[PDB]
Amino acid sequence: IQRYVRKDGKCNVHHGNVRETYRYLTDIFTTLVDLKWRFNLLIFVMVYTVTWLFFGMIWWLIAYIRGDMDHIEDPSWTPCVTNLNGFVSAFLFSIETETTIGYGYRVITDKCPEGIILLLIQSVLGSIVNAFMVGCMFVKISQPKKRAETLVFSTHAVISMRDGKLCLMFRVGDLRNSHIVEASIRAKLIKSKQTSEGEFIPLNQTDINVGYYTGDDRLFLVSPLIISHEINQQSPFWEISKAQLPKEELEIVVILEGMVEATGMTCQARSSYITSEILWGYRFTPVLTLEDGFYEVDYNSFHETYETSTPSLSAKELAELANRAESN
Amino acid sequence: IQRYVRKDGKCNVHHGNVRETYRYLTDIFTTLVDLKWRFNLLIFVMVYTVTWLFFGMIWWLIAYIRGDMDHIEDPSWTPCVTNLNGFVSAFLFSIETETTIGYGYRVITDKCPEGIILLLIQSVLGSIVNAFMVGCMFVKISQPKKRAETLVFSTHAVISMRDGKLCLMFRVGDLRNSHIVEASIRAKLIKSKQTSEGEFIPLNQTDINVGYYTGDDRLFLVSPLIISHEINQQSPFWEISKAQLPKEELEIVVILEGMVEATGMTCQARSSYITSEILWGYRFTPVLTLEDGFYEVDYNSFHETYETSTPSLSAKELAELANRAESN
Amino acid sequence: IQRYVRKDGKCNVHHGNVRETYRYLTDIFTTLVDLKWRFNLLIFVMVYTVTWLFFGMIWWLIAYIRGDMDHIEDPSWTPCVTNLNGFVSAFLFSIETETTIGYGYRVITDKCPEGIILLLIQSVLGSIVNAFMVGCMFVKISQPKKRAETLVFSTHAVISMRDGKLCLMFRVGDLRNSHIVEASIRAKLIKSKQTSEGEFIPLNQTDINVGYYTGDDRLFLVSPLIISHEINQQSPFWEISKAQLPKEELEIVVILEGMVEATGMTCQARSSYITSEILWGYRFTPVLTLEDGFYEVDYNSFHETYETSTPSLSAKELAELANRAESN
Amino acid sequence: IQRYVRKDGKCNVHHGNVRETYRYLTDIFTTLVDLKWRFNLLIFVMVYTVTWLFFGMIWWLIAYIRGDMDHIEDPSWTPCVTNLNGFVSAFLFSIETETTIGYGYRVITDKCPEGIILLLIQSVLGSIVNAFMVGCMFVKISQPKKRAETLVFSTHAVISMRDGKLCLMFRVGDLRNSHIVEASIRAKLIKSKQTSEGEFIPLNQTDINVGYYTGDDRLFLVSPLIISHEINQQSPFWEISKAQLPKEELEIVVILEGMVEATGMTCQARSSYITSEILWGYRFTPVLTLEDGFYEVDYNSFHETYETSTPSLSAKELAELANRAESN
Ligand SMILES: CC(C)CCC[C@@H](C)[C@H]1CC[C@H]2[C@@H]3CC=C4C[C@@H](OC(=O)CCC(=O)O)CC[C@]4(C)[C@H]3CC[C@]12C
Ligand SMILES: CC(C)CCC[C@@H](C)[C@H]1CC[C@H]2[C@@H]3CC=C4C[C@@H](OC(=O)CCC(=O)O)CC[C@]4(C)[C@H]3CC[C@]12C
Ligand SMILES: CC(C)CCC[C@@H](C)[C@H]1CC[C@H]2[C@@H]3CC=C4C[C@@H](OC(=O)CCC(=O)O)CC[C@]4(C)[C@H]3CC[C@]12C
Ligand SMILES: CC(C)CCC[C@@H](C)[C@H]1CC[C@H]2[C@@H]3CC=C4C[C@@H](OC(=O)CCC(=O)O)CC[C@]4(C)[C@H]3CC[C@]12C
Ligand SMILES: [K+]
Ligand SMILES: [K+]
Ligand SMILES: [K+]
Ligand SMILES: [K+]
Ligand SMILES: [K+]
Ligand SMILES: [K+]
Ligand SMILES: [K+]
Ligand SMILES: [K+]
Ligand SMILES: [K+]
Ligand SMILES: [K+]
Ligand SMILES: [K+]
Ligand code: NA
Ligand code: NA
Ligand code: NA
Ligand code: NA
Repeated sequence: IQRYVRKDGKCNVHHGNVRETYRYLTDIFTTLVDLKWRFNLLIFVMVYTVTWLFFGMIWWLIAYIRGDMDHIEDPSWTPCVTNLNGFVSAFLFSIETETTIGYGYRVITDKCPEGIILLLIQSVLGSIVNAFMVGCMFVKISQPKKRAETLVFSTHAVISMRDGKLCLMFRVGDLRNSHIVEASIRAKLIKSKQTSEGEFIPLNQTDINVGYYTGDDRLFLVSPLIISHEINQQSPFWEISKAQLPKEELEIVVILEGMVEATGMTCQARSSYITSEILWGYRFTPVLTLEDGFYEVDYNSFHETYETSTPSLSAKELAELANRAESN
Repeated sequence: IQRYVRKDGKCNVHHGNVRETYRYLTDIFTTLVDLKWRFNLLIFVMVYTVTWLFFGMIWWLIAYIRGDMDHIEDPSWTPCVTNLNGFVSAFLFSIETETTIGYGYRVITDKCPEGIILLLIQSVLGSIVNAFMVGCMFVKISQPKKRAETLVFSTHAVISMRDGKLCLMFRVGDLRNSHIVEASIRAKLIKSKQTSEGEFIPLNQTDINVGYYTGDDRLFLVSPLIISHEINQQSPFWEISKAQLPKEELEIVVILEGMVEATGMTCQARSSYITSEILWGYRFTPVLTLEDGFYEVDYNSFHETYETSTPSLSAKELAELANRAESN
Repeated sequence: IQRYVRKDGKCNVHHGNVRETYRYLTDIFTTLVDLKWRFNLLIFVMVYTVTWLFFGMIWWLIAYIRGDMDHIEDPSWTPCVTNLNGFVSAFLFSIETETTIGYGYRVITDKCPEGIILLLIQSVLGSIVNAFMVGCMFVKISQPKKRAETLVFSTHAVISMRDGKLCLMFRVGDLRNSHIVEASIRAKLIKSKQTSEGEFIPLNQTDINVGYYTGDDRLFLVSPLIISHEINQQSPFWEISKAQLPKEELEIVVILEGMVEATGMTCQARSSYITSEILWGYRFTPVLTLEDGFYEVDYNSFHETYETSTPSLSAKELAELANRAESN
Repeated sequence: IQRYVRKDGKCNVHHGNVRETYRYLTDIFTTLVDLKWRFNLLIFVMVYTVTWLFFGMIWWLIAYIRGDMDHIEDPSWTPCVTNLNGFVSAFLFSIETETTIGYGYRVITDKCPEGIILLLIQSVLGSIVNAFMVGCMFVKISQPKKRAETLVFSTHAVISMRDGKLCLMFRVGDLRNSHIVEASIRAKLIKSKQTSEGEFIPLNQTDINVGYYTGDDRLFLVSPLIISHEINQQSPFWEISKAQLPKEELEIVVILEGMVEATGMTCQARSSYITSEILWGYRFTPVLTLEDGFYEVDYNSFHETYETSTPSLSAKELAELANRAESN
């Protein structure tokens, strides 16, 4: 069914029917960084080609006007530029001058004013377009989101008993020897609902408690961790039976944010579970082993889960039964 | 009337009558980045032109003193620099040397000491001014605040009933396929007040509760969201009637902060509502539709709002009426 | 007296008698950025001068060995490099080759192997030292802390009554048209104390409540603000009389942190008050004026304060008197 | 014994048996930055050498085909490139063209089409590989984690009485004249445990209270500080006797995070204590001295600790004894 979030992070939403599009041209840098590579290269070449052509054109015009083309065959009458007759020669000179190569077969002289004022503008413009092009490139190459490709989440989550408390649990793990600095995790329930006055809301978001009160969510991630949300009176699962579970339609979205270690940027990873991944009455398998002063991880059992024994009642019923017993 | 915040973000304040102005010259980089473009280009050219002129001047002087100008017509007596007689020639040589072009029609020799010690200084100075100029440029081009141009807020907000609770609501939406990482929202009331001892305060700021206690304000922004503040005993709207609303003079300022996804910088967007946008007894229109495994947004109804039925009493009165009823 | 913090931010502490100094050479970049300018320039020149000399030396040796110096006067017998006889010539060639100038009066040939393998190493080394030198420079030029030079604090703070509550107040203001993103403020009391078992502590730090509970400290800074800490049962001023104030010895340190708007870095400003700035029974003067759709700030009255009437008793006494009255 | 964290920060964990390895090739930048230097230099040279060879090859082919090698000895018949006959000549020309040197002994002409379209591609490719190589280098040189080398922690921590409260204390200090902006500290207990249903957990993490509730953990670090966790009913040390301490097996991990001052990146330092560093009944030695308007630190007594008198009972027993006494 429609998930609203794919199992890897991509979201299923189509922004359509926008009127004010000039906004895209106001922050041209972000639109430039968001495009694919096939287009970035195209724009790069086009800009560099247009800038070179325009300045070659200006050079050719400044030459023709001066009248150098009418005295190409003459020892005296020093011209503006040396060995510059054809249209191609000017293009070559412009390329050789802007990229800072300067072979030296065709050189500028000191008896042609306004050549200096053209060279100045060309040199400045070339230095301005270089940083803008190279900065865009670097920015696009070194973005942080790619790190989220190596932050493994877990399979279908589980619901089980723990110290007389019903809990919902899932697993998260890393995949490198570096560190995620200042990591943190949160989780939201998405499920349509209707108010008591008539209003209908397509999709409602509600936070789930994972340790935001006791500061227990700022996790220290080295080995695979198991996150667990306890079911209490404030949780949206306060009244859910083992048989009533498949009859509902909801979704759980989990988000993990942190900072890369090499650079200092922020990265984010997402995941979701719909209804067919909430397995009732199971446990995860241990993955840590101790060998000669080291701890070995398996990663072959990262998703493996086994079965156990668990009551089949809503936590509200569990409380009543307990309370009554205590009283009597 | 005076809003103290324009409907798009600009603030109406004039900082005047400052004495210690040298502070502006202590952090010259920020003042350089804050200026417009028309001036940045001017400064760029002026600096580059002055640096080139000064070094050309030094070259011309070092030459004249040596006495090369007195033996321009002589095969022997190797000079300091080749083909360097006029003042223009030195300027050309300085340009060609600092920007790293080096045509080769005029070259340095190896029988003129102190030429090396001048070339060293020139090369270092040129490399120091290049990074400072290019870094300023890049910094100014790639700033994050421009992203705030594509973060749409909503029109006049609404006040309506919800599950027997009076609530104040407004709407926020995105405009791209990227993500705002670690987003968050807050809101402040601005309204003049007089203490109980005589002191008068021009403008007072007071926070409004939007979910700071339960961690419900760290929103996950994909589709247009509706933010809602519940009116309870702690809210500054505890005693406000439908007829008494237009008789007051206040303002609500809303702020949203986050991190761009491409880079790792922070961006902020603001908005305000004065008194003529607090519409009593209305609702927003749904904007989500489901089509063939995708969710389509409209954005043509983003501002559209319709009317409904709602009591006309202050929440304090609503409580009393309820309490009394329950009792009896 | 010894303040432990100067009125502008500098701290009076001397780190002495360190044994393991090699730590400074482990993070050589921070030590490089922390030095003054006079030394940075020196290191820059020395590195560039040593790198050029070493490679010129290698070139001169590779030439002498080949035996080119023994056939300087010969048309045939193509040498390794052209016009390279003296020691100075090699230095010039190395400079011209590493900085990417390439005049062309002395050129490499294609009949001298190992010249390519030297040019490769030279080109790579030069490109590696260039980014390291230019990056250090840029980093040092564009640091954020300089912004703290334009974040004005206030003069001696005040203590006064407000709605039957004793409060301690001071003032903070900006000095630009930009914005401080995600600003926040905190304050600590520093005062020596002796436990009840014998231990003596030189200087003790204790936080002061300024709005950390209700999220009221995340301020929105446009015009000069007045920060106010209410004196309640949990404040270290619970028992302090008007006459007993000058008899104590304490200090208050205030800290404000935020993010610059142009870049995305973090900046911090500090200030302190000792005992002679806590003025009892005063108020600040308004600074805002309204003129033709704008709000004008004065900044000539930013420090001006006037006098008023206030009881002279500790807040504990104020409570007792009130309680007793209410009872009777 | 196995510590799970070394006394300096390195962690003892071996990630093994991974199946999907292509993930490493999806975020090639992080893998490039994570390697050692010995390999980075190797990759740098290999890339630069391959790029130069390929383009030299293309040049040699474009020349041979044109038929220039068959008319090397002819005054007329202008060729494509000048003085380009052997395979080495093309390599030299490619090097001289891509690195922007341009000696000028061998030059391009204006009667050989497709030379421009080759030069364009070469120039663009060279500018794209330059920023990618130099950016990687700079990124690797200027990383923040190195600062953690100069953030001294303390030796074995202590447990002692303070105002009738049992507390656990340790020490932290800096080592420079700069500042750590927005510092903060946290601490976790690691110790295996078995639930009440059969499940066994290898290593369990549980937060320890250090001031997260009153905002007292956001420390202002100038001189050596002493962090102290009070033992109350909610602490995992609620039932631990002086004799029962060595009989347990646990570990305490301490983490400190902040922002460097020069740049704006985030740094993190870690440390651990196992069981043999929890010394019962001791105190630290003062390290501050006052001299002529300055505060001198010693750093020779940073680890020195002395002995004192303290009861030997669990805090639970201390409470009972007190309660009983009060009652009677
Ligand atoms: C060799 C590099 C350093 C410089 C020159 C490379 C470009 C001239 C080439 C490389 C791949 C080519 C692209 C391959 C992909 C396409 C898609 C192709 O067909 C489509 O656009 C279908 C719709 C779509 O692809 O989105 C149109 C040409 C184009 C843009 C090509 C544009 C020219 C590109 C970018
Ligand atoms: C072509 C580029 C790469 C290099 C050279 C461009 C500059 C020489 C030109 C471009 C626009 C010109 C500016 C256009 C705007 C103005 C405003 C004009 O009148 C005013 O200043 C009125 C008050 C105001 O504009 O704020 C004075 C000249 C000036 C600064 C001009 C300065 C010279 C500028 C920056
Ligand atoms: C012109 C620039 C682009 C390149 C060459 C500049 C340097 C050669 C000059 C500029 C100022 C000179 C410095 C001026 C200050 C001093 C302090 C002077 O006396 C002291 O050191 C006293 C103690 C102290 O200054 O801390 C010693 C020389 C030195 C380092 C000089 C070193 C050489 C410096 C950096
Ligand atoms: C002089 C610089 C600017 C350019 C050329 C330097 C490289 C050619 C040299 C410098 C040190 C050499 C390395 C020294 C270390 C080694 C380890 C050596 O033996 C091993 O690999 C054992 C296992 C291990 O080292 O991890 C293999 C060669 C290699 C990679 C060498 C590769 C070539 C290196 C990087
Ligand atoms: K950052
Ligand atoms: K950053
Ligand atoms: K050249
Ligand atoms: K060059
Ligand atoms: K040349
Ligand atoms: K030449
Ligand atoms: K941050
Ligand atoms: K060049
Ligand atoms: K950069
Ligand atoms: K933060
Ligand atoms: K909190
Ligand atoms: Na890891
Ligand atoms: Na979006
Ligand atoms: Na401001
Ligand atoms: Na310090």
